[PDB]
Amino acid sequence: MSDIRHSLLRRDALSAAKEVLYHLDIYFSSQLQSAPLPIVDKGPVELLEEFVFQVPKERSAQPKRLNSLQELQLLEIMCNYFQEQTKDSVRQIIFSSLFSPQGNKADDSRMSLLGKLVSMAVAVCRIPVLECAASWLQRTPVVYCVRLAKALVDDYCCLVPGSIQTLKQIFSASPRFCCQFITSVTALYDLSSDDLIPPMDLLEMIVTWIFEDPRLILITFLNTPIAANLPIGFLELTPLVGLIRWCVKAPLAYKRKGVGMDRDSHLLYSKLHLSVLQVLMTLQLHLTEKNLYGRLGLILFDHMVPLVEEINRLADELNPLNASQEIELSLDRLAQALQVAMASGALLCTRDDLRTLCSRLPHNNLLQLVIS
Amino acid sequence: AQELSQEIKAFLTAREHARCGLLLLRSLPPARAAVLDHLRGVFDESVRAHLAALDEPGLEDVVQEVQQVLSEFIRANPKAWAPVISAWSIDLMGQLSSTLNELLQLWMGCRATRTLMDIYVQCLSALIGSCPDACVDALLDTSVQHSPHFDWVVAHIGSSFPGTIISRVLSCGLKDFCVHKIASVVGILGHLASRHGDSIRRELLRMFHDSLPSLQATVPFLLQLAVMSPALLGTVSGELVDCLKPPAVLSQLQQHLQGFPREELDNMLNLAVHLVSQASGAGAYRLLQ
Repeated sequence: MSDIRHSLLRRDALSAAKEVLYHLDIYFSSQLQSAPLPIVDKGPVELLEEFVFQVPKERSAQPKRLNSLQELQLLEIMCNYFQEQTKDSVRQIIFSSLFSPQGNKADDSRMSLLGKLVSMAVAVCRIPVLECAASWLQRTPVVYCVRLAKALVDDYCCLVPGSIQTLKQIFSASPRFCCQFITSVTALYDLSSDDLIPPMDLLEMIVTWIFEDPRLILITFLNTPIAANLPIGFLELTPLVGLIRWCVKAPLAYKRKGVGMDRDSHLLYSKLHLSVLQVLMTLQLHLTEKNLYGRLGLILFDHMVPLVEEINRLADELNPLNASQEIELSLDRLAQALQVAMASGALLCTRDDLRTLCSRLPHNNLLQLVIS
Repeated sequence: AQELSQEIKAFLTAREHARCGLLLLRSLPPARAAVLDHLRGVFDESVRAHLAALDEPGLEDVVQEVQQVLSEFIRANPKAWAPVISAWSIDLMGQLSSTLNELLQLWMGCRATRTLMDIYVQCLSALIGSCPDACVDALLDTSVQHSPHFDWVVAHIGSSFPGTIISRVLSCGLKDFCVHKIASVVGILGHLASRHGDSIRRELLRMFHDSLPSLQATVPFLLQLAVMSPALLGTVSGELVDCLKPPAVLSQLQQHLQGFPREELDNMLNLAVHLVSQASGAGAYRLLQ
């Protein structure tokens, strides 16, 4: 590994990165040919940090920095390599080694690169890159998935007007990446603040994606071997919790925050709530087919407790502002979601648990009917 | 997908190349900076193509087209476009300046430079109402590294928008005075004096009153400014007597001055001597009375 570093130090940054990628290809192909489980050694990670993310190992060495033009050359070469890589295991492992968080100062730069690379994958429709990004989002802690989702939403929803259509065309290309992007977006936009309301175009495109094919959200759940314990600190297997939070907290958040645009938002959120309810009813058959009915709950009670607390806080804050209608609508949506989840087995809890959880919420006829 | 890829490859591998860059700007977000960087190469050459023309043609349309594209991009979303384009444009002006009235006339004579100031003007005018700091800082920050070859953009903007530029210029000058550029501050203040003496005098008076490590040096900084620039002391001596007249103001002045050593108080006294010796235009009789 020491010999290659000396040779790469004599090359330009773009050629050095290209040679790093080629050597990683050869090394990982050889390792997968020799062993079924390759071990990511410190050597490739240090090489990627020094020559791809440009983190200087020596204090007194001037860092050769890629200009934006040369970095775009790097992105083009990287996308071409992913498209040309036939074997999926090598592709996924190299994507992970390129973009797995390491807990060092380089990660930020890595994020930017990834936050751009996936964006480029959206523009030219590189399906392998989208699949690798979906796998990364599945295997990455939520803090980086939220950053990637925010970057993608910035590029395709807030910066270029009308470019979101391109992201919409991703739906027929990489549904797994679409589901993971929706999960990361729901993890990002929790409607807690006025700056965390999801973009209007992004909300519309998400609603259209769910309404066209409701099974999209469950695709990961339908394609991943479900372990007994879901890891803590990662994206959820199914973003149903995020959709419930969006649908229930939309009226209060919009009241806290254009009449026709607000009407459009209300209609879109009602459509999303109906689609999520339909997904919940259809979830029972999928749970039964996997012999998981009554054993695994895709909606967790420990995730619903903070939602109820936030609902109570928002209702208390908005009560003096004559927000009774919004509070009633939010409570009705929450009661409907809870009833459908309990009926379909998505939420594994007793009626006493709901009695304890919803005791602090304002009185609602539908909520009381569901509770009783 | 394929056409966008072909456009990317053709762009990465002058008029046609710049139009390819503009199409990528309109279509592919991640390449923006690269296109912007390429656009830098579009502008610098133009200035050379202008400067050599002064010593003794198809890219002016490119500059105009880029200006229309940028104007449309700002008008579509100012909050997201104005800061980035303004910073890139200010970097452009800084670099082509490195590489006051006479310089102003020389540089507005070039079409590319005029377009650069125009896109800055529209960006700030889009950001005056909500948050111009990201623009003004991008100006002020750049003004650090490109003085005195930069000053004339600041002069033009202050002429167009004095109410904030004058205050920011005075604040950054005071900061530099505390730390240690002040000649550039004197030059620009003298330049905008002839047309905005009222606002300059008002801002100086408000800073003087507000002072009554940054707040202790305001009066010595003001004295140094007046001794450097006849225009400002001529503008302010009209109401200097009315400003020092109230007994409370004079008492506060004494109390503030008590905080410095005798070497510094001697310097403060000696500065006033130069001002009242070589400053008064018409209030000399009233001042001496």
